[PDB]
Amino acid sequence: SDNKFNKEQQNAFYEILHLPNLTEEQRNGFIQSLKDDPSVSKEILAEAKKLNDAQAPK
Repeated sequence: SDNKFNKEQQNAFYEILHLPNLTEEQRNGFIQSLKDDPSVSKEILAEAKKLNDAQAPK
């Protein structure tokens, strides 16, 4: 039963929340996977960034 983040986790979690073209479903798909493997936070960010870029204008 956790109360608090970790220093790389909070960075990725804020950053994935900050993306506007991301869905209330998609967001959880990177965040949940971040709780699972925080060592790859950089690469989970790269997916959320890419999917926001897919759901942007042309």
